[PDB]
Amino acid sequence: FRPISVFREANEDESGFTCCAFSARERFLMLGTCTGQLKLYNVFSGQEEASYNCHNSAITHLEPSRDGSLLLTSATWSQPLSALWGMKSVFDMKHSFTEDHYVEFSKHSQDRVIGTKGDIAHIYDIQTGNKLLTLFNPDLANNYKRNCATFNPTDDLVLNDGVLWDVRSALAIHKFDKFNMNISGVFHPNGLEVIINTEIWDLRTFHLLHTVPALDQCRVVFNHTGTVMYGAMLQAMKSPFGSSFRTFNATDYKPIATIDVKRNIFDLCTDTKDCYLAVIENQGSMDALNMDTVCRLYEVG
Ligand SMILES: Fc1ccccc1C1=Cc2ccccc2C2=NCCN12
Ligand SMILES: Fc1ccccc1C1=Cc2ccccc2C2=NCCN12
Repeated sequence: FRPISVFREANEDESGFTCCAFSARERFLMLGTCTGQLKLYNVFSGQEEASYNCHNSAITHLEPSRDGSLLLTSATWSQPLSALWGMKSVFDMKHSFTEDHYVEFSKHSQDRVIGTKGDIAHIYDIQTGNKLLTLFNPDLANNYKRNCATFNPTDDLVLNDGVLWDVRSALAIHKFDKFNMNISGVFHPNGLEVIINTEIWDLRTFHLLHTVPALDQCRVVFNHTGTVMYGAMLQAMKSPFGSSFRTFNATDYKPIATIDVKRNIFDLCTDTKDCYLAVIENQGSMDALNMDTVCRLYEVG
């Protein structure tokens, strides 16, 4: 993990980066801030290129669309809580998702959003904004405190609150048992496995394949090719993770590295070419008057 670049929010005695994601434009990182701003930075020079006020509370999440035309955001205590922005010529609000605390794009064909409200997953048409599906069954719920609904890599299955759902039928096909209070899980990119906290489940048999105790309370991100997996552990403003990230071989779940940066982590994300990891670190402690985050850029391959 060769450090390539570091930078703080321009013209701020208190740097307030809270999340990041590479833009579809090579060389440029998108960051959310604690004042609800979207910033475009050159990742190598640290130069601020653009700024827009998306929300009047802190950004918690953002996801750019792979064609470079759309952007999802989620805030903290804003109504609306999440939104979809156009970035073709003018930066403008397309649609808002009043109470959804988290949103993603579909993966294969990026023609939907999926948004999460507590235990309840909402699927929307991007062109109309219209709500096509509510996926929720009160008898199968796990009530995960950090539930994040997500599409599989072909868009035909949804994981919501530890329940696998067929989309076309709008039926629940399997409830994974609850083994932690917080993490609800993600699809591997290979379409065959589900990662729910420390449990890796087969999608063909619903058997446990692997136990990975190091993944406990981690948010997980894959490289583009899906051969490497990075995890940063939640804490037991306030930094959402601790000071260390783990990296795993994505095909057998054997550890490659444990990095302590010695500074609490807000986010981490991968470029499209499996070259870089970008990490938001806080230089302050939680007790500090204010935040002081940087972005670091690491060569990996
Ligand atoms: F915890 C989460 C679970 C699922 C999705 C997003 C988050 C999250 C919460 C958060 C809270 C305060 C400041 C920054 C963040 C943040 N930045 C990127 C990830 N993230
Ligand atoms: F096996 C099952 C028994 C009962 C209900 C469903 C399944 C199942 C779900 C699935 C989901 C995503 C990818 C592959 C699969 C799969 N492969 C074999 C069977 N199977």
